[PDB]
Amino acid sequence: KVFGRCELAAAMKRHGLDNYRGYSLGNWVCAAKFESNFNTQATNRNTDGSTDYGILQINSRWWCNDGRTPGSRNLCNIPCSALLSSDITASVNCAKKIVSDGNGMNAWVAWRNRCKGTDVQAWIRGCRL
Ligand SMILES: O=C/C=C/c1ccccc1
Ligand SMILES: O=C/C=C\c1ccccc1
Ligand SMILES: [Cl-]
Ligand SMILES: [Cl-]
Ligand SMILES: [Cl-]
Ligand code: NA
Repeated sequence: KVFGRCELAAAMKRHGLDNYRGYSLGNWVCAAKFESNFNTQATNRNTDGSTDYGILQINSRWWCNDGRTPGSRNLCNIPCSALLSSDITASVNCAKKIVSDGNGMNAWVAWRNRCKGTDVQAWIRGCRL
């Protein structure tokens, strides 16, 4: 599913991300924009052989099982395919664990590089939510 901007914002808020661990909704929308262009089906292979899945490009190195990342962990206790669903629940719940693990949203390098420090409220401006 490719979400619209405001549509994703709404969904994220319904699933409990608005201000989760102190990160406003525009932070989460901005991260999703640059990780996946709001596409739940996004995947990208990392040169080491792990893969990133879904709207928030969650990495099989640590967070999900895809059967093809030697030595990895599955801390969210889910198949990586769950992160590709049109329903964002699995991605949101796993993101809550990631953002809680000590480094906040810096876990998403693209958030650090393209969202952190910017006017992230622009991502939710005007939305009905
Ligand atoms: O963009 C880099 C890699 C993309 C990709 C996506 C799914 C599996 C393998 C590779
Ligand atoms: O507030 C702006 C609406 C959409 C959009 C465009 C670019 C950046 C943020 C959001
Ligand atoms: Cl915001
Ligand atoms: Cl594996
Ligand atoms: Cl933090
Ligand atoms: Na894994």
